Amino acid sequence: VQIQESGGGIVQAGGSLRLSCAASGRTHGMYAMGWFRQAPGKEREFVAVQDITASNTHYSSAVKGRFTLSRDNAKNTAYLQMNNLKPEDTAVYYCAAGPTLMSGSYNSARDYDYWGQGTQVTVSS
Amino acid sequence: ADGVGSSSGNWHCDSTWLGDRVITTSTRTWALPTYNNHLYKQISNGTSGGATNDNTYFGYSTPWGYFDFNRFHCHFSPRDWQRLINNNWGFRPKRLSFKLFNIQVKEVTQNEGTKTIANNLTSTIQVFTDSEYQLPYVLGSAHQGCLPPFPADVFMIPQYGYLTLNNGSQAVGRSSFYCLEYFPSQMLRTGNNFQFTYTFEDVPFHSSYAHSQSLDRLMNPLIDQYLYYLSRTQTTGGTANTQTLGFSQGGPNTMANQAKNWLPGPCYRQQRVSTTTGQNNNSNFAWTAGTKYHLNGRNSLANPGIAMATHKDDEERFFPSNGILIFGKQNAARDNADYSDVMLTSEEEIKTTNPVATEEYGIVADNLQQQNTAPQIGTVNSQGALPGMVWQNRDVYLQGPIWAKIPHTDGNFHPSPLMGGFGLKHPPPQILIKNTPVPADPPTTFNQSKLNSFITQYSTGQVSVEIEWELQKENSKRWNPEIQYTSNYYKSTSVDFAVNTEGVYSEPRPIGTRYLTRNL
Amino acid sequence: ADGVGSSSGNWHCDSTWLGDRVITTSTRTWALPTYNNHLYKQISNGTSGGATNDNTYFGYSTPWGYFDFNRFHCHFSPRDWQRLINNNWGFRPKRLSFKLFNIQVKEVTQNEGTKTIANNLTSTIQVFTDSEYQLPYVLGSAHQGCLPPFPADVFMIPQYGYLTLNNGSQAVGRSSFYCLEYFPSQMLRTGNNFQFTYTFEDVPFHSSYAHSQSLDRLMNPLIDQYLYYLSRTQTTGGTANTQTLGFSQGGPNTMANQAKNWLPGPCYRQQRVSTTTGQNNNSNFAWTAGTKYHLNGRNSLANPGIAMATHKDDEERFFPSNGILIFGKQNAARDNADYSDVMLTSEEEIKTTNPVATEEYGIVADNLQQQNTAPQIGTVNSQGALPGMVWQNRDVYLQGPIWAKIPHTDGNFHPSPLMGGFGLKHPPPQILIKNTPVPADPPTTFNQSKLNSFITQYSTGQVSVEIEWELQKENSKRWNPEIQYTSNYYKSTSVDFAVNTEGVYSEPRPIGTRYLTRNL
Amino acid sequence: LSRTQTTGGTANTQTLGFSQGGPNTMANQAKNWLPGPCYRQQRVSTTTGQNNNSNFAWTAGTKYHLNGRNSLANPGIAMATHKDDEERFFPSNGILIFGKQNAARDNADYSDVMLTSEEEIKTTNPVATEEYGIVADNLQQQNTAPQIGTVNSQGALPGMVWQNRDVYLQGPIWAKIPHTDGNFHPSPLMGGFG
Amino acid sequence: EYQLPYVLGSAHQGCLPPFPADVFMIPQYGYLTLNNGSQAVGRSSFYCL
Amino acid sequence: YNNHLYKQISNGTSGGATNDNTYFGYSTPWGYFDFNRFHCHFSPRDWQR
Amino acid sequence: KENSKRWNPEIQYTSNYYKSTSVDFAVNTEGVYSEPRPIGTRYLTRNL
Amino acid sequence: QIGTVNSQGALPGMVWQNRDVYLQGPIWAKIPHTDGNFHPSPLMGGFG
Repeated sequence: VQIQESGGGIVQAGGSLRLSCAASGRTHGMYAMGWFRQAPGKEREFVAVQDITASNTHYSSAVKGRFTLSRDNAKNTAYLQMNNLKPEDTAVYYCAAGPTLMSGSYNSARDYDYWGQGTQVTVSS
Repeated sequence: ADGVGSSSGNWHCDSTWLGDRVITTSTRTWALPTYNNHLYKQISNGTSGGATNDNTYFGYSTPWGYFDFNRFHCHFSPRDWQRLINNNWGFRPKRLSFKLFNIQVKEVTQNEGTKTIANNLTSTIQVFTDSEYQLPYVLGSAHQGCLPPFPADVFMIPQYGYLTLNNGSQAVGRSSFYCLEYFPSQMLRTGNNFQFTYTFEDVPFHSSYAHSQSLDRLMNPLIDQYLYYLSRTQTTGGTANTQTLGFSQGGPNTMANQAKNWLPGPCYRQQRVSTTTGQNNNSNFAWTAGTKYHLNGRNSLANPGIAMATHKDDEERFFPSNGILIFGKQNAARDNADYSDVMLTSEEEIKTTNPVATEEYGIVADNLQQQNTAPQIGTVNSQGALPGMVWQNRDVYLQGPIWAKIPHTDGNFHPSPLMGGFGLKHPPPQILIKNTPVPADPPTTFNQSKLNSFITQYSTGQVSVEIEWELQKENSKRWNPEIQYTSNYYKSTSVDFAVNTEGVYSEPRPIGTRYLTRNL
Repeated sequence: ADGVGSSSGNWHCDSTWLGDRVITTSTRTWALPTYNNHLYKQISNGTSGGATNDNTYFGYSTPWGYFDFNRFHCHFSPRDWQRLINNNWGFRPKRLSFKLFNIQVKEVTQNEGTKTIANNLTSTIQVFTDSEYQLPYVLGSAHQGCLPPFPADVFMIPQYGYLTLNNGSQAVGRSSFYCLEYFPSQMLRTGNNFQFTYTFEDVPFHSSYAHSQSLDRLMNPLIDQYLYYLSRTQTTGGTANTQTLGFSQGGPNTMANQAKNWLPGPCYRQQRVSTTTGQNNNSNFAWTAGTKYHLNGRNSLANPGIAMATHKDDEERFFPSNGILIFGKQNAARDNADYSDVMLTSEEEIKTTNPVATEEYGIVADNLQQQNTAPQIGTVNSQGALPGMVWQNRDVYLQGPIWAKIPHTDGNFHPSPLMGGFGLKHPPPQILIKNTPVPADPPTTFNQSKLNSFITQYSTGQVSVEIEWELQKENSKRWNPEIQYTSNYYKSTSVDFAVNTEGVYSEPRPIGTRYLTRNL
Repeated sequence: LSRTQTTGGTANTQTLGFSQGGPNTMANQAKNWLPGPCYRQQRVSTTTGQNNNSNFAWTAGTKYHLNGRNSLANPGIAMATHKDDEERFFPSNGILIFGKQNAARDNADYSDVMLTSEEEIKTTNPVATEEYGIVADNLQQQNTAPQIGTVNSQGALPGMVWQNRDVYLQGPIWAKIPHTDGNFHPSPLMGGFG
Repeated sequence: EYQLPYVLGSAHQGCLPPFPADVFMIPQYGYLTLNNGSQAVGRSSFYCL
Repeated sequence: YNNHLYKQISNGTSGGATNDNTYFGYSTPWGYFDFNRFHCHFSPRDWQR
Repeated sequence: KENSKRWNPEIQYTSNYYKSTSVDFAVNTEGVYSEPRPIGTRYLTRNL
Repeated sequence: QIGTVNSQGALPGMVWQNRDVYLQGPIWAKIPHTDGNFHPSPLMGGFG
């Protein structure tokens, strides 16, 4: 059940970057798909997450008002669009997946089974 | 009636001593969390990951949880345990009651970084007992998660799981899967309560006493026997020393030679370890020298094994490698804890009837002697039941287990659980509890996939358990005073079996039952 | 009483096997959303959009939803289905009970980007049954949205809708509109519950068995018949070979020629497809070669059609094009799923009494032969009922449907539903459920337009269904052992009919009812 | 007891260390019960090239000795026929063997007979061709390293549980319990009701 | 109880004779079950009378 | 019949029968009574009445 | 009687589906009855 | 390879006789009071 990163790159401050992710198989899995990031020498931070029906969605406080998370069940993929980028958003972003979405625990890494390789996003001013 | 604003039960912690009976009752406060995000999951372990063949398994973890009161300190305060062990030759359980009441369901929502908690008045929990013994019975393995010894502590309820047959990490056709939602269950809102009663089947009294005689000393020291034994095969004389037969009666100065009616109990020999470490061999032998049994290609330690005496006289620094129960001291590490962090039990009392775990059972003959060949002997390191054996069971401890379920089989031999306590064919039933799932808002166009989007919840409440115990009174005519369990007289920084400056309750030592004595 | 803090029902999932009866009971947790923003809507499809004439419709979607338990895995665990099919010649439904309880209404408000959920204690749901069969009956079309096979899963309730007469995308004067608020309905707050009972009408037992004889083999193999058949129209000799008549008795070596009492059942011929794809014609023929019926200018596939044997002996790689039931494997795609993602049923057992779906029924005479003209024959590709026919119905599956409603008409012939199961003139009634609309704050000056500004809500609860089934016991004198449904012995990564490592329940294969045998 | 020696750079001296039993060490956990008794049988393969080349059926057989006579313990006490994926092996005199129709009385070939398997009781019962377990031979000390020994026959220990041999449609139903002062678990060894 | 294959009704020889003075032989009972070619299949039934 | 034996009987293409005539079954030592023709019960004059 | 709550299906003793020259547990062409294999009793399962 | 069994405890299926009693010998013994015993017949002979 491989998650795969795409759309990495380097961008000047204010640009619109788009990260993407795909899976293979177990559409009865991949119920929840989301994003984390780990900046240089820092703790992994939850970025966004959305469920299958698009009923329930959550954004990180720093992330909110700048990123939007969207999902296509047909392709079994999920996208992360990113607007008004600041250089403290340089990190390594990981696509992450799990069978369940909870209201208290969704922002914890303990709740995701699958992790991509990661991508490097650089933001310069 | 029962409603949001009335309580559905009261706090009962008490002990009542009446004649030949004592009744204990305990109440605790519990917290129950949602496990596995409401899911059942296949779990397994196999060699591929790098585990050895001896540790492989296949099974399932469940969303449910269970109540466990299978340790004696659940029911007895340290002072009550002192009343029991100093005054009584035996005790056994009779009946129990169980109550579950004052239930509160709470919901927790996560927004940005802040977390908030509120009541949810319409949510339920589900509870059932498995009275027909239709589920894998995981009580009786000495797991963590029983009610706490100290009544003011609040404890977490453990998650239920079970194992079935495996081959490596794979399952087989005989492997069973169980859904716990497939039983009838009672649903409770915040005003409801739950209760049931149970009666223990007839079981022998635990023997709380040591013998004041030993099995090889039962004779009258003043009198000779009328029987004879072979005392001499060779003439004792000046020079020749030829063959002869000679015979003697057993008497006060030869007790080792006398005829006797009984034999010591069975033996399965353990390797010996010293608590003075410079006396041990320098090597890591705990597994490779361990005492093991072998089942379907797997090796498993016989831990603690059959009841044997821990050491002989003046040997207290030695213990059998896997042959004793070992408890932890408060704040002891989970792995690689030092000797000063643990507490070692001693079965030293049963040394009268039972062989010592680290020696041979005895000697037998190897060959047929004759004029041409001298006689040869051999050492018996494991001995099964012989007609005429008598033995004692392992002792029970205030920290230790109470009962185990006797496996359902064609045959068994002396079904007393090897970790100690009462073997039962119909033990107290296991009690399962779960938070009922509450969906987060569904989509407004129909979708067939199962909803897996939930509101996070947990619950809390009180639980009461009441056990009636039957006592067997001590009848002795012994003239001199007994050994008793007692607290120390001298001054100390803290009180044993109390809280410290930080609020943490601890148990300083293990306490067995055997103080009073009885003739063999 | 019933209040905010008490539960209005308990969890019942059980099966009880008593004599000639078995009783199943199931409980699930459901979530109900508001559909269409509380509105009724006209829906249609017509050629203008680019649909073909065969797919046009006109109808309405409603704000309501409905409960559906019309699949067998709603009521039977896989082990229970094994008990049924291995031991019994037949079964039928008798009566049912339905309960709806522990209801929670929740409100969700949207502010900026954050979403929050709270209880609403005074909101209601509405529920009614259509006991007089006054609504279009949409059960019995094999739609998604039944109770889940696995008891721990939480399911969404499907939206109710119906079709009426159309011409293209337009309606006609006979078209009917229905308002579901125009029936009496029960309103429930969080303390209320709902229940009703229903009795099934007399229906024949489903036949769960295969025949151990075939219709053309019913004779005694040792004896001749006393009747005669025309065996020869021409002399067999040296040269001439002139006309003659000759006659023979039927006997052990000519069974094809013997006189018989009965005929095979009806036939409507299907095109044959191989699961080895290199053997199929290279072209896309699924629709253009499909087996169809024609009604009011529309073409519709006869899917699955009348019961016919899927293949003859040693032909298992072939199946009728639209002639079988096909289930999905877990996570199978909705469109263009591969052969490895689906599960094909086989009606192979009824091959004894029923023609094979891909061959002709037989041969008849075209012409009148005479000295001048040789005889001609013709092939019968569809055959309606003849006096003397016997046949079997299609089998039922654990994944498949239970009943259908017999349409109300002047006449019908053998009203057994073609997808399988029990035809009923008065089926179990359909159960409608809706969230009651709650207005957002109105304006403070009067306005006559209907309020369409609402607070978003959804509800959840538990539902129980209990069916009693009657059994027909197997009486056989067969000496040798039967075929039985069994699990595989060999080891595997997962257990069939269990959850996986991720928590997902799946059903590995379809399971029919026909294992035991019976004389024809 | 999980450790008798320090794990470190160089020295590696004596120590004592302790661990709790848990999910990853099940072999080490404390348990309440023991497997049933054992009387060890010699192992034979149905693939004959894997057997030793010699005639060992009697000389390697599992026997008991009564009043100067030797008698095979046939089938003996109930034990599992083989462990997992071992189905080609069987105990020498440890199973019931029926004949196929028209099988010879003497020296019948393997294809003429039918071998039973007690493989189900492998959960509670030791496998007939392996040891019961390991015990200690000696007393270790700084001077002498520890020694172990193999248990090839084990009588009843307190805490054992076991299953009886299975019954077959071709097999016997009952036996008469001999009239004696004492017996232990009088279930007939060929199977059925005592 | 109709537990055997029913071979009456195939119009076989061996009924009682039309003429009352004749003495007749009783016919032998037999039956057929499912076949594939000359082989049997798992569903085939054997009966001991 | 059959010298008191039950016997498997069959017919297949191998012998040269066509597929239409194949069968599998058993012959038994037993026999059976059959009165399933009308002339068992009726004389010709009775049939005329 | 068997009381089990096991969810998944059991192992059962069953006859073979595939075609064969003779029927198991029947007579042959010569009239001889035979038993093809031994059959034990242990198919259903139970918790230990 | 084989090995010799010089001591054997109880196996399922064993039967045995007790030691005989004599006119000069003992009659009864007291069974020691213990948690468990196996076949408590006194080894010098007589009634436990």
